[PDB]
Amino acid sequence: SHMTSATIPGLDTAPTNHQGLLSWVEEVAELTQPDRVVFTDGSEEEFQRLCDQLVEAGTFIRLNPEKHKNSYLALSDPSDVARVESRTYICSAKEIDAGPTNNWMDPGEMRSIMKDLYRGCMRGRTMYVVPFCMGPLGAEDPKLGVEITDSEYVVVSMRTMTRMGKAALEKMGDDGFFVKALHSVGAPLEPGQKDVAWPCSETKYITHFPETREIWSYGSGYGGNALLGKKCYSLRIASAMAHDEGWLAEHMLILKLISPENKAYYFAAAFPSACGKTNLAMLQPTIPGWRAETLGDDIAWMRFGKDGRLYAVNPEFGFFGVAPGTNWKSNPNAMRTIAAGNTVFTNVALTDDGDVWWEGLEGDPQHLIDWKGNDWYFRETETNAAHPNSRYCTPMSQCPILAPEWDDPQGVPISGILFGGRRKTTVPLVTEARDWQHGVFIGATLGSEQTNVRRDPMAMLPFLGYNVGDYFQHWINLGKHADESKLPKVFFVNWFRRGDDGRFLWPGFGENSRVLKWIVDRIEHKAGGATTPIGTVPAVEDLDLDGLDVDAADVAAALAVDADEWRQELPLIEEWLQFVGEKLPTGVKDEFDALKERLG
Ligand SMILES: [Mn+2]
Repeated sequence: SHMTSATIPGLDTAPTNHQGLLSWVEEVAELTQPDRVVFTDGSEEEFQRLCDQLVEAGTFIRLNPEKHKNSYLALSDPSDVARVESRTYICSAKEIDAGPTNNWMDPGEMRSIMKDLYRGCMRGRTMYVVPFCMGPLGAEDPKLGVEITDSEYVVVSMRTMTRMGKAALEKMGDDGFFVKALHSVGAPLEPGQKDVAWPCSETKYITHFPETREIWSYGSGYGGNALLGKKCYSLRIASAMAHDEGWLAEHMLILKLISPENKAYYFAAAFPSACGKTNLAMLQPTIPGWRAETLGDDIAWMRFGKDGRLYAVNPEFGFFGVAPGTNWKSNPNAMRTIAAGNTVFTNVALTDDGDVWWEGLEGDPQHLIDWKGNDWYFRETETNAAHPNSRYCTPMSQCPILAPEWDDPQGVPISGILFGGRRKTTVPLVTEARDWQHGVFIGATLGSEQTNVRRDPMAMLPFLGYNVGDYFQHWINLGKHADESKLPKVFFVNWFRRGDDGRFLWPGFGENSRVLKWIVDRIEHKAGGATTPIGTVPAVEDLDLDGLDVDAADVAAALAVDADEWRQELPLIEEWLQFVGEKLPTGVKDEFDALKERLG
């Protein structure tokens, strides 16, 4: 029954221009034994064809086209609802090169385990070969990939999340380099066996081989486990490339802010989860003459341009956002983007009229079907209607405030890099770094509230493709060798400081634009601030609070730098720097010492 690649259907009609790709596809098909092989072209006719099959398989139902044209709801297996960090591996030749923020295993051992799993794993299934491009195709060195997958769901979402298909394949030419990304849901089928809507396995690996730029995923069909451009390529493999090639692959939103001068400023901002970064990516300023547009709300790739400035590009093509919490009052621009359809929803609730719902959304629906397919009732059912990690997957191009520069292969010049976290105490509403190296330290020690303070350096804690210490050194190296006058200024923002009584000291949301105005003015040298031990921090009088009904004492409190509180912060930072291990750069330890000395 085992078939040689040459006789596997679809391989006789395979594209032959690129021999390395073809040989690789043949090797893989020979191992996994799919029923047939399909090279995807990313066309609209292909998209509707795959969707028809997804509807037939029960993976998708078609949402009411009158509310979301060309849109679908998928409900997953309850065991497969999120990225699985403990099953995610960086398999560098040496463990130290994975480092303490990563899960390591010897690459020889990992390959032996996974190749065993892959043997015959696609029996009964179509194997798709999915070419794609991370970033605009017109780029200089475009980052190409090919995902092999046995998941039709994966193919369709990859079409939205990356520039997938014909164009990317042609960009590969006849011998062009590309990231080899392999994926299987690990649910082989017998001939004639009825499949399930959402195949997956209890056994999962999301493995990265940094030296060869390869990704091997098995067992999950969900999000960042299976859409291999999303985190695997965009951050983990890309950070390794960026390390070797002198650029930065980062977990940052990209915001375009326009002043009453009609001058545009571009910012890259890194937050961990639970800091409302999507709200910031799609900011609507509350002060006259200021406007904002978005270039992305997840990944930014930054590279020096001819003029010595850092330019950011969004390597992705779609939004893959967390649904719950998204609503008209807090994020009308996200809702408008979703309203235009072409969206795949995963694990949200279904309304009686074929619309969708999730916790946080307006409407008070009286009855819903929940993410497990069961009846749900307003003010009665005690389980969430949508899964807390449910998703919408939507084209970026239909966002109403998308900046026209979004698809420019050169990217946009970055004036400011922002780091942020949630802190009840200690950390001011906004701080500017003293210089680049201080800024690196500010990013490297990014703290955010956990169940107590979790350190999530540059918001990259679960996403680095190599040693966190070397990563800090890389940041240090890029600044050292740059024109200092051209580097982005670095800031730390905390929208979430609280009074002792638990009040929010800063109203946030749209009012965050007032902080961004200060940031713009600082960049233009048009604003002052206090020189504190932790950096430059504005006083209330430095901020534009005009038109804002707020207690000035609350804003002063949000901006305070208390030396006692920061002396208590020091051993927390010190413990983290020790955890960074032997690769902790001296330049980062220097900034710790300098901060400790300035505090006294
Ligand atoms: Mn993310």
